[PDB]
Amino acid sequence: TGDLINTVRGPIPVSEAGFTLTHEHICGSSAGFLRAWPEFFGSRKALAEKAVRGLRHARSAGVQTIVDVSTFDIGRDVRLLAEVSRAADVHIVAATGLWFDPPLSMRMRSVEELTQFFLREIQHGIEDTGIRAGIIKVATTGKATPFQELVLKAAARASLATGVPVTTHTSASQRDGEQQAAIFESEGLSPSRVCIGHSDDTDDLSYLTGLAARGYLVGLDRMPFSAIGLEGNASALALFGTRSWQTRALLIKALIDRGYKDRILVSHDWLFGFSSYVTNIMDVMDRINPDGMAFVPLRVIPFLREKGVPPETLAGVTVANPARFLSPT
Amino acid sequence: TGDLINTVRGPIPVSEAGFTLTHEHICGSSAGFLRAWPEFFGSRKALAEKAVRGLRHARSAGVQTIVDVSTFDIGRDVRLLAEVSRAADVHIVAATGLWFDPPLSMRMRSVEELTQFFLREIQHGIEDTGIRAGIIKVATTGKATPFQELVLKAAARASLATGVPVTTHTSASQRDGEQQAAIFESEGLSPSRVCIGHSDDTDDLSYLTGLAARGYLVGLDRMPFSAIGLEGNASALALFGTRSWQTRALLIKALIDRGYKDRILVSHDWLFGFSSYVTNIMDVMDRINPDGMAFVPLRVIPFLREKGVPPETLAGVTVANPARFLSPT
Ligand SMILES: [Co+2]
Ligand SMILES: [Co+2]
Ligand SMILES: [Co+2]
Ligand SMILES: [Co+2]
Repeated sequence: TGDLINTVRGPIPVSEAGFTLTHEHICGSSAGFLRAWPEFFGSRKALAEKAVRGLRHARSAGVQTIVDVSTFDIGRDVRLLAEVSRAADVHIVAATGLWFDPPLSMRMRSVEELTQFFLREIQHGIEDTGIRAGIIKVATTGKATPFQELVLKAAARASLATGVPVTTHTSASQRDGEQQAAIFESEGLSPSRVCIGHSDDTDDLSYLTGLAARGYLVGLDRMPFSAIGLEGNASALALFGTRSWQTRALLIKALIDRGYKDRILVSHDWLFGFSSYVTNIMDVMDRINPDGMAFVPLRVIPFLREKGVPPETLAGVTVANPARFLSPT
Repeated sequence: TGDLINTVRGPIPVSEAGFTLTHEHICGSSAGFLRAWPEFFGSRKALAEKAVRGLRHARSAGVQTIVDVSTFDIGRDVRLLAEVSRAADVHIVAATGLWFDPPLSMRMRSVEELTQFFLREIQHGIEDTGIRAGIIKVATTGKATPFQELVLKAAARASLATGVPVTTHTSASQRDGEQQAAIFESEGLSPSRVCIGHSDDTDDLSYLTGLAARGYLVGLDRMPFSAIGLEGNASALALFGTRSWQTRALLIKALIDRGYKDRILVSHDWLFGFSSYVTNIMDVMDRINPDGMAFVPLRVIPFLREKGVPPETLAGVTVANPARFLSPT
């Protein structure tokens, strides 16, 4: 009791986070896009209603909290998050940071300037809303660009000043986590404040256990993503991969079997609208996974239980790990 | 009489546009940036007050209308435009289109989809404001990227459907106007609906008269830009160039002397905030040109008169040409 996390509806006790999905999105978009072209998603109203239905379904499956890791450049709309959070009765933690699509007004900034931006969103509020970010999202896609080095350093500095955790996008197959870890540590950030995400996009357990041994959280956060059965759809193939959800889920068991149960975070990287990729990618995704953000509790957790993972361990991963991670420290 | 142009304060008669600067900005930024980080500009209030002072000064010098060619990806804020337009009593024509910093949500779009977006902003309104664009801004920086080819085609289609003109950013030294012209003509767009901009960034009159002979408007729109005296400032050097304003202004006379007075549009490409480049570039610019958007009427027009250009010709360039260009056709 006593520790607090900021959500889009205000502060909540850490102990009320409960079953938490730590890498999710209401909408994958771009800054200003939902405002300028809402008809892309049918309408803003259609998008919100779809998100409320999806979050209610996740709620019914036992999900109490999601962390929406949409940054500024993912077109995070904190009013949308608040509306759908309220309607579905699911907590949503908003993010600051920058993903891999920053515009020039961000790309021209120094580490100091980026630190001030991230601190604004954490300490003051996002835009004019007073809604505070509870996490900092960063990204590389292979070796960090010079700008990305600054973003990661600014993320570490903002984390150190606020206790708010950092979570990352990687190209898992390129083992980005190792360089991200080196940059974060160069700023004196504790590995326990860091989740190396999209880590289930690889089966390289040497890479994954290397990180977990150093105290990093390992985000196995793309559980439902697979283009098996869709190999003729080139865009779906490129984004989803050819590994099954069971193959992804097996990595959760693999880490637990190797002593790293306390270092795992599990999620879907799901969304209810998606404008930053090919048109109608949302229809493809909805066909593959109509369960949306209930997929983890309905499919993954029972798979693991049937493979012999004890319920206390499963509770530790889905409840205790996100609580420790999100609790500002 | 009778013909109308849309401004941020609503429709105005074409004949009331008067002395018009056809390539200008209130603020050079990025989508969502002013909303998320207004302190970058001191505050939104500081930015608006600065813009009102600048536009009042341009007004006192005889400027009646500016065309703000800020697109979505330049972080156009149509409420800001309306506020400052109203306070300074200067008409402002807003833009649709895309510049050279589109986010992924735009970059993944087809020509058809981009056409619908541009048509929304022209025919329905920008965001939820009902403010309609009166011009379509596009950009290349050398040879068009595949995406830029789509943007230019979508611009032509939107122009053909609405009569609204198209205006371009070029890398003038690379003669981008020739390819832009070829793409526009491939869509059956009339050259009289097109301004090839930043054309005063080059002294290649073979290139410029080539375009003017085909019926294109030639935008000599960076009049005050020079890093002469600043050669030690690398960023200012790269963006401003080493040619004097008088050298730029001489191109207006050169085109008039070659029979092309009706094909010239003159502007500054000025702004009152600038986040898409190096920090404090606005301070450098304000030192070079404290006259801001009054520079053309105070310095350029008298220079031309003293070089023998008749007042009727100068009136034709600054009043009749923008009227014909902006009048939907
Ligand atoms: Co990602
Ligand atoms: Co994501
Ligand atoms: Co330009
Ligand atoms: Co411009």
